[PDB]
Amino acid sequence: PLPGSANSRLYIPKTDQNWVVVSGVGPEDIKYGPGWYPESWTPEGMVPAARAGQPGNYAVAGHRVAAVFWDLDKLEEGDELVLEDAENFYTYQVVESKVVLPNAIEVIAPDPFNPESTEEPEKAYLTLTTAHPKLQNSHRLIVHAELVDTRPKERGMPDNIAHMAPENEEGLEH
Amino acid sequence: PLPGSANSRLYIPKTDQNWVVVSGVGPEDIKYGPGWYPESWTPEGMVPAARAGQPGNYAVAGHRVAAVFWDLDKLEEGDELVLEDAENFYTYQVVESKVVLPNAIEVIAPDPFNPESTEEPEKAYLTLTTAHPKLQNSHRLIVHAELVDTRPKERGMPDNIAHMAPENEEGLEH
Ligand code: NA
Ligand code: NA
Ligand code: NA
Repeated sequence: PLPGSANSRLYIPKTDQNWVVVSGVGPEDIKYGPGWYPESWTPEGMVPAARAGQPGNYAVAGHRVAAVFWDLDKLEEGDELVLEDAENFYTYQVVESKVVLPNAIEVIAPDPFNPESTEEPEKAYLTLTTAHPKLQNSHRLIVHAELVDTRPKERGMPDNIAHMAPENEEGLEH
Repeated sequence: PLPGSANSRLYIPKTDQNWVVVSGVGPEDIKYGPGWYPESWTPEGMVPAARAGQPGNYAVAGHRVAAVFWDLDKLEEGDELVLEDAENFYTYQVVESKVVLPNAIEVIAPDPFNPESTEEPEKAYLTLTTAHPKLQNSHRLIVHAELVDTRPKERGMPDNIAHMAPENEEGLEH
């Protein structure tokens, strides 16, 4: 189909939250909820970002507001984040939460732990970004997580997100 | 800022319509209005698509419904489309309207009149895509338009879209 792109869903057990993640991080894109950065940063230029569950860095921006990323500071090392595509649930575990300046575009590099890399990535990360401190725009709060499990959707939802029901049965795909 | 991406606005005098164009063409992206295809097709793989007003093919999908692209079939050769970014109004003129099968991904090539090209694009195109016929999903109606004017926003809006007011004063940028 034309178009034939897919969206994803993000689930956070710790804060009991979930969203459909749209494509893009412009102001209209993330007005109402989180959005995926379509390109990753490298020193040689922007490159296509990892799709959900895939090697590289799937990065998501959301506003620091009640219905979105206000409570991102509650995440700690070890906490799970689940990303869903059309085929799988991908469970990532938080490996770092930190504060950076707003120009720290390196945090969306394919390997945020090696942003100067000129190699194709091997590990799959998830990064969440939002304004910080609360009610300020001076910094960004960054959560990085690493993939620990890939579950085919045929096996049903992970127990700890199975109560997070959608409003409709429309797919993440056309 | 992180994020620092921009959205665009699309205006169509003929049908007296305008929208904020989001990034991406997934189902969630275009649920409520038109979205920009982030990548253009080439025989060697997907590449980054033209940004608004720029050489290549800025392509937009929208559903064939009342508040979006139902009336795309009313556009005729010569009709104007205006795309707005943070700096300019870009006026394009329709050069072709055609019907294709949904797998005709060549219509989002950087040069849709030379889709097999391996060269960088020279001309700036705008392409609109929607399902066709009305109340069917079997085909796609494609409108291609070519850039004819670049107006800096300091000069205000083109006369024929100056009545198309927004609901708020939020920028297309963060
Ligand atoms: Na969202
Ligand atoms: Na969007
Ligand atoms: Na839209």
